[PDB]
Amino acid sequence: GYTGLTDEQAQELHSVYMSGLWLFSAVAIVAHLAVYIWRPWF
Amino acid sequence: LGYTGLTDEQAQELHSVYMSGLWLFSAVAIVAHLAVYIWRPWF
Amino acid sequence: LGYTGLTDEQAQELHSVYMSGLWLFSAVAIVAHLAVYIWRPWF
Amino acid sequence: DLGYTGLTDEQAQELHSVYMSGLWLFSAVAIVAHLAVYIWRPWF
Amino acid sequence: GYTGLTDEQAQELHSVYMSGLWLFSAVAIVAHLAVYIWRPWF
Amino acid sequence: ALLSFEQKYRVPGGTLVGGNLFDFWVGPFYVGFFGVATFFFAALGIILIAWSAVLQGTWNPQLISVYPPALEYGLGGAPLAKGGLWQIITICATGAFVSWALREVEICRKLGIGYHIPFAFAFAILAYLTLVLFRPVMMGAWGYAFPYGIWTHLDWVSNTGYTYGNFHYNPAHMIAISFFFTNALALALHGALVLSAANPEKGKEMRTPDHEDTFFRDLVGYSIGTLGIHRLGLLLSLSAVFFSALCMIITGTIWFDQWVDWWQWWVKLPWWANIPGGING
Amino acid sequence: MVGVTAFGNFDLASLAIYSFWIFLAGLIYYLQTENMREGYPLENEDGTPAANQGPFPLPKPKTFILPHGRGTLTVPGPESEDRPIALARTAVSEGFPHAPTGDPMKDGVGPASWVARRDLPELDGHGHNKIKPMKAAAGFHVSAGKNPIGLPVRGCDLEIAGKVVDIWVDIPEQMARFLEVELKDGSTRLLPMQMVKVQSNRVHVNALSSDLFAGIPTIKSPTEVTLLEEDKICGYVAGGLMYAAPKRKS
Amino acid sequence: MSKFYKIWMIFDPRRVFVAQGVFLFLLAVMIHLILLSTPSYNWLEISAAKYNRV
Amino acid sequence: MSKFYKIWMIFDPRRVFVAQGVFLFLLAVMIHLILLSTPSYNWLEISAAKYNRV
Amino acid sequence: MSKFYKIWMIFDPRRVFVAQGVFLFLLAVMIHLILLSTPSYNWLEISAAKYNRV
Amino acid sequence: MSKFYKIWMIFDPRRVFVAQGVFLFLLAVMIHLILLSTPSYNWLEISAAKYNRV
Amino acid sequence: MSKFYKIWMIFDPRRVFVAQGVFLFLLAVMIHLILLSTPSYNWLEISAAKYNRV
Amino acid sequence: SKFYKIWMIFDPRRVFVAQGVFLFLLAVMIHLILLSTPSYNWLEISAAKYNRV
Amino acid sequence: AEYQNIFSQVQVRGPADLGMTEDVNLANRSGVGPFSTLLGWFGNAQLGPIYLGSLGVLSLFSGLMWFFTIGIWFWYQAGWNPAVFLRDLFFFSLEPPAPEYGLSFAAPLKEGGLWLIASFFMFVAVWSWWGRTYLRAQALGMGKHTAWAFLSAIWLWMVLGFIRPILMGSWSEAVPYGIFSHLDWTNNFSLVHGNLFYNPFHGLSIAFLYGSALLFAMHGATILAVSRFGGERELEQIADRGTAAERAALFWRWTMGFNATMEGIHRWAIWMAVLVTLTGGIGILLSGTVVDNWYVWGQNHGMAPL
Ligand code: BCL
Ligand code: BCL
Ligand SMILES: CC[C@H]1c2cc3[nH]c4c(c3C)C(=O)[C@H](C(=O)OC)c4c3nc(cc4[nH]c(cc(n2)[C@@H]1C)c(C(C)=O)c4C)[C@@H](C)[C@@H]3CCC(=O)OC/C=C(\C)CCC[C@H](C)CCC[C@H](C)CCCC(C)C
Ligand SMILES: CC[C@H]1c2cc3[nH]c4c(c3C)C(=O)[C@H](C(=O)OC)c4c3nc(cc4[nH]c(cc(n2)[C@@H]1C)c(C(C)=O)c4C)[C@@H](C)[C@@H]3CCC(=O)OC/C=C(\C)CCC[C@H](C)CCC[C@H](C)CCCC(C)C
Ligand SMILES: CC(C)=CCC/C(C)=C/C=C/C(C)=C/C=C/C(C)=C/C=C/C=C(C)/C=C/C=C(\C)CC/C=C(\C)CCC=C(C)C
Ligand SMILES: CC(C)=CCC/C(C)=C/C=C/C(C)=C/C=C/C(C)=C/C=C\C=C(C)\C=C\C=C(/C)CC/C=C(\C)CCC=C(C)C
Ligand SMILES: CCCCCCCCCCCCO[C@@H]1O[C@H](CO)[C@@H](O[C@H]2O[C@H](CO)[C@@H](O)[C@H](O)[C@H]2O)[C@H](O)[C@H]1O
Ligand SMILES: [Fe+3]
Repeated sequence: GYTGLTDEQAQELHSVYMSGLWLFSAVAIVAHLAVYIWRPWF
Repeated sequence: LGYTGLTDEQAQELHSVYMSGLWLFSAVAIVAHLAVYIWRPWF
Repeated sequence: LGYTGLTDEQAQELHSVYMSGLWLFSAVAIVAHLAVYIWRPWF
Repeated sequence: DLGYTGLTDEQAQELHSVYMSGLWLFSAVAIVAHLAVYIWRPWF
Repeated sequence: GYTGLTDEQAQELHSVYMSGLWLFSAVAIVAHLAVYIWRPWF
Repeated sequence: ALLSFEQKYRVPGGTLVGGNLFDFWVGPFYVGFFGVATFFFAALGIILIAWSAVLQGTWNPQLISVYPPALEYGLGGAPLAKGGLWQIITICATGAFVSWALREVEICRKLGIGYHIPFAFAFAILAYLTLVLFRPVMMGAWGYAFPYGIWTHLDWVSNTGYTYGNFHYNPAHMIAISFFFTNALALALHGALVLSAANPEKGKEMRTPDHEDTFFRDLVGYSIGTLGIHRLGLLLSLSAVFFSALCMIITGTIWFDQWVDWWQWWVKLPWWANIPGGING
Repeated sequence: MVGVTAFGNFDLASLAIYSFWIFLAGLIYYLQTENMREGYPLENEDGTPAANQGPFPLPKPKTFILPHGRGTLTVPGPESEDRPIALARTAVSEGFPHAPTGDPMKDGVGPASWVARRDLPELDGHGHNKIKPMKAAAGFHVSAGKNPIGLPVRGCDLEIAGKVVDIWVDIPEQMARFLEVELKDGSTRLLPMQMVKVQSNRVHVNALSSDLFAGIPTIKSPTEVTLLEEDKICGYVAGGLMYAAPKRKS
Repeated sequence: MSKFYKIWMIFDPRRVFVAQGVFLFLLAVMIHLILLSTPSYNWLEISAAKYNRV
Repeated sequence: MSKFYKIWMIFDPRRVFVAQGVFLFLLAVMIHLILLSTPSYNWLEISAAKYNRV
Repeated sequence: MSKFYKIWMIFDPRRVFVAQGVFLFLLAVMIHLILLSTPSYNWLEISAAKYNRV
Repeated sequence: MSKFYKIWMIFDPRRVFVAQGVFLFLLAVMIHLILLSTPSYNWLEISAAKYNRV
Repeated sequence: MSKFYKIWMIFDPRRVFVAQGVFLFLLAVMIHLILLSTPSYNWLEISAAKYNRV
Repeated sequence: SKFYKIWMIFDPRRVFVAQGVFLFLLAVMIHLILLSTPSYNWLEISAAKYNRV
Repeated sequence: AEYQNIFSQVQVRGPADLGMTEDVNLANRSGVGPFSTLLGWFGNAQLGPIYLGSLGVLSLFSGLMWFFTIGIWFWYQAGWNPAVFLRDLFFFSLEPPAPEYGLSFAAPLKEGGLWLIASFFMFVAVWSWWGRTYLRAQALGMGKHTAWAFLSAIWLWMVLGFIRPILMGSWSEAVPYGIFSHLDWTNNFSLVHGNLFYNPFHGLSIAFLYGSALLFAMHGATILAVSRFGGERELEQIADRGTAAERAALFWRWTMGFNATMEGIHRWAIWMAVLVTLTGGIGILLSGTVVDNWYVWGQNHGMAPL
């Protein structure tokens, strides 16, 4: 494509980016659960 | 992906040392937060 | 890697001297902080 | 290379010796001045 | 005729875009149902 | 005268009015139809200012003031001792300025160059006419214009500004001040850069435009260029004068209150109008 | 220090203002003398030195060293305007115009004047030619605006005089300096960008009529323009604004 | 209906994606702020009144 | 569905990552500051009231 | 997670470390100053009131 | 840990030392000024009140 | 350490010496100015009060 | 018919961009005007109906 | 119509110019940024490369900390509310200590200490940038006209923030860090000292600001008017005078009886610009220290009726 990346390069890059995204979201989910138990907003 | 002329093994080495520094920083921060929380909890 | 053109031995020697400087600075700072805490504790 | 500035190890060591002589002179005068001021009017 | 994309490339790109749009719409629909059960606006 | 290269440039033509009737030079000056008009208007204005000084009773140049008619006269004529001399001097000044611009147009045509200089002078003439003609006519009285005195026109500036509280809060005034300040900064930088390229460290060769571009790229990361700096200067000066004329033409005609109160529209926007805290909460 | 006066009402503010008046007199003297490094001493209409030289003396000479082995310039110095000027005075009295004794565009007098500059190309900071044809310039391309290459060129007589074949770009400043225009006879001329108006379907040159395009001075090398050639071309084109007036709006 | 993919033959993917992301974010922020402004849908004040936190 | 990995074929990873980091940090800072300015969710003031620290 | 290292094949380590250091320092200073402006967490005023200093 | 020295592989020593000195100097001055601002730690005022000076 | 002398093999002596001169001059002026601005350490006012000169 | 000749004068990219901007602005305007009138302010109608305020 | 040479008709792009080397440390020069067509319609399109050295690092960190201190004070003043921050952004202010603290450093953080911290940051940033302007010209072999022209503005800045507050004996005399608040400070400065119109050096500063606008409109118009003869290449016209310089000189000689050179016009420019702040610093330094009422002073000096 425009970036010139190969297909396997896109596979690996998206795999790593998604792993980071899932780690960030898991931490965010735990934080939101802790806040909601501490002081719910609903 | 060769964006910076950096080999795979060099990336592994640099990440290893960077994460060593990151975990030292995080351990110091955890101890500091524990001391502050024992001194004056914020919850 | 390498960008500034330093060998392994050169980097090790420079790091040793920098670490010596950092330890002297930190030792003086620790002595100063202990003296101030004895004079007027901030906790 | 052995450095960026273009000084031989011996040139750098001689210059550092003279620099530390000057630094110790300045620091001795400052120490005497601080001792005199503290005796005259302490700040602790 | 400006991007130079072929028929197969355009179809693949639109298929991925549609998958993303349906995922976004499904998440939004679930969120809207949750809000409506919480506080209906009708 | 004549400069060493002047002789080949002194040719007939380029005159809007008069043909060869006034196509000559007095010393270095070029005279034309508008040169003769400029001389007459300037001489009459200066002589009438001296006569106004005689009537006023002072010969101190810093105390001489020619005052416009009172507000009671409206837009009509006033006795020469009260405001008529001011009106005649204002007509003479307008004639002198417009004839100066047209003489510059004639000189531009004779020299085969652009008309950027008369066009840029027309902006200053328009600001002057805003202060003496357009704003007083809109407001309904010649007495809203400023007097012709070295320190009394500053009194007019102060009084007009404080009619509306602190005049700093006029927004077009803010824009014009920003343009004036940026223009002075750019003039300093441009003069300094050209002089530093042409006058290097002693014993060194003249520097090129490449060095100028390199120096401001090293300093701020951008260089506007040799053409860009002169375009920027023209636009900065003309924008400053344009926004000055605008801030004065809106003042007392569509805005009659303290300019500080104008900014409450942003504070009182409905979404943050009533949030407690800060300065206005 | 408020109200403290040495004499009369003379305080530090009065001292400062009078000191500044002295300084400003000196500074204005310096500034006026710095600007007498070209065109002085003044001379009569026959070239002899003038009786009146003004109130400011000539400044002590200064020297520029030129960047690329181009020599050394001393100002103020002897003047160089020795080319013949085809002008005859229209009056015995001083201060009256000198009329052309031929074709002013060809003779380079009046608004069509040019100065005998160096017959060498202007160089950038690296010693290469400052102005180069775009096709000769490596990597240069049109990045915005209408591309004038290929457009027909129309004179002030509303007639086509040629077509644009190239753009002569200024390599350091990265700006277009000249348009190369091919004429009917297959030769080309350079026209400054400041004197042309690029439109949607044509390039309009208001200074010159269609018959005055062949009279534009030609450059020696097809890929190189000198300061002298640039000066001649620009002078011709700008003198067209006044000496091609009878051929307008046709 | 079965030919919308040809939009991508006329519109560059980068510009389309950037524009759509910016538009989506701005629309979401506007709707969230509108809900926050109305006292009947401001969830923070709703919970504060529900649990007597002030 | 599982073909999102082509997004990096169109968009430069460098610009995408930098923009995403900036956006995420700014959004988090804005949410934190909104909560801090809210009297019912200012955790420092809540703890101060809970532990009688003023 | 065991593959994050190749981020160094995308981003310049020098740029990343400079920006990260600046960001971390500014965040730490912001947090410390917010704590100082908080009456219940200004350790200097807490110790002044505790030891009857000012 | 026992591999840090390779900062000097990728970072020019002069730049690092200059930036570190700038940072240390600015931080030290800021901390001293904050201490002078607090009445309970302004050592000059403390000694003035301790020794009954002006 | 006994090997600080190689700091001169990295940094230009002229620049280091000029930086130290400027830094020391400004630090000394700053400290003297703070002392003068402190009424309890203004030595001219202290001598005026001690010797009854005003 | 024969309206397809409109794709002989204007660039389709510009046509689509302009039409999208037009439609979004029109929809935003109409929704905001509906929110302006209390008669068709569904948030306020819901608040009144359920006694939320 | 007629091309007035204000906006380019055609933009041409080539390889980015990396600048001259001379005696510049090329390791401290960054890479070239992108090309801006929007900027290229008016001047050069190329952005960068920039030079970042020791003084550059010091100046950037100091100025960043100055901005950060002011901004975090503003955020505290808003109660950490972003909406309040946007509503009252022009109404926030970091004020100097109160006058009862004099020149001492004992003012609290919310009552003058934070202003002192920010002022130290600004001091370091501005003087570092001055040293940078000097050294960047030194590296290229250029004269130091930019450094000494910047010193003229630094003079007024020092008088406003440092010198006059010290001579007046309090930090409260200094300028607050805010948009509307420094305008309020300016107005109150004029009101407290009588009328600043009747300060002769305020009048000189105004004369030189007006003359800067005058002169640089004249110069820009003149260079655009002779740009058809390559008049914007002013260095080459200094080295080798062409018909552009001659026509530019003759226009002004025929108009107002005297002219300049292609070099000396920039001497006029630099002096007219620097004299603004040169006279302004003296005018501010004489306010309160020498003259407390400028209208009465003008009355006693023949400037106002008695
Ligand atoms: C612009 C909006 C304001 C205004 C507010 C200010 C303020 C505020 C100040 C001045 C100041 C000046 N103003 Mg004023 N001024 C206004 C309109 C004018 C008009 C006009 C025809 O519009 C002129 C002639 C002037 C002229 C003057 C000078 C006395 C002085 C220097 C300005 C300068 O050098 O500019 C740049 C131009 C040059 C450098 C070229 C040279 C200008 C020469 C010196 C003009 C001299 C004029 C002469 C005394 C009278 C002309 C006719 C005589 C019979 C020959 N003012 C109006 C109403 N002006 C200042 C001052 O010190 O006054 C005491 C000052 O502080
Ligand atoms: C009621 C309002 C008052 C008044 C009170 C003041 C006060 C108070 C002052 C002036 C001064 C000035 N006034 Mg006054 N002034 C009045 C009315 C006027 C009128 C008018 C027509 O009414 C005019 C045109 C002026 C015009 C001027 C200027 C001539 C002069 C400002 C020079 C300058 O450029 O400073 C701008 C330049 C600086 C302040 C220096 C900047 C240099 C520093 C180093 C910049 C650093 C930048 C920083 C690091 C930020 C970096 C950001 C990033 C780079 C983005 N005054 C009246 C009567 N005026 C000033 C002066 O000096 O005159 C004596 C001044 O102090
Ligand atoms: C528009 C952008 C700026 C600008 C531009 C500009 N000014 C220009 C030009 C340009 C491009 C010229 O070409 C023209 C010129 O030739 O300059 C040397 C000029 C000029 N701008 C001048 C002055 C000037 N410009 C000013 C401002 C500005 N000029 C703007 C900021 C000011 C201010 C702010 O006060 C002044 C004083 C002159 C030096 C010159 C025009 C000379 C002229 O008009 O000559 C013919 C007229 C006379 C010889 C004098 C006539 C006198 C009257 C008959 C009586 C007095 C009337 C006057 C109103 C009294 C004032 C009393 C008190 C207010 C002091
Ligand atoms: C002769 C008097 C006039 C004058 C002259 C003048 N000014 C000058 C000069 C000169 C000759 C310079 O050489 C100098 C300069 O550099 O000009 C370009 C300057 C200058 N005059 C300036 C401003 C200025 N001049 C003014 C006025 C004037 N200057 C007078 C009219 C004014 C006014 C009217 O208020 C201002 C505001 C600057 C543009 C510049 C000096 C800049 C300077 O010292 O900067 C220091 C930096 C700071 C204190 C703030 C930094 C803020 C940043 C947010 C820092 C952090 C950045 C961040 C790390 C970036 C990260 C990026 C990555 C994440 C991608
Ligand atoms: C080349 C190879 C092989 C490998 C390279 C190595 C690589 C790539 C390493 C990188 C690994 C890492 C750390 C990746 C990290 C990824 C992360 C954190 C992703 C996070 C994504 C988060 C997302 C979308 C969040 C979106 C949220 C949105 C819209 C919210 C919108 C909110 C609104 C509208 C506010 C509404 C409320 C109010 C206004 C009050
Ligand atoms: C969103 C985020 C995160 C951030 C937002 C950041 C924001 C909003 C920033 C707003 C910044 C604003 C408004 C700034 C406005 C500034 C203005 C008008 C300034 C005007 C004039 C200032 C002047 C003369 C200052 C002069 C100071 C000088 C000579 C020197 C002072 C030196 C001193 C006093 C040193 C004292 C200390 C020691 C001796 C140790
Ligand atoms: C760079 C050079 C540095 C040194 C500069 C030295 C400059 C010295 C200049 C001295 C000029 C003195 O100028 C003269 O001062 C006296 C001081 O009262 C002024 O004052 C005089 O007249 C006024 C007006 O009638 C009276 O109110 C006043 O009582 C009387 O003393 C004069 O009006 C002025 O003409
Ligand atoms: Fe110039």
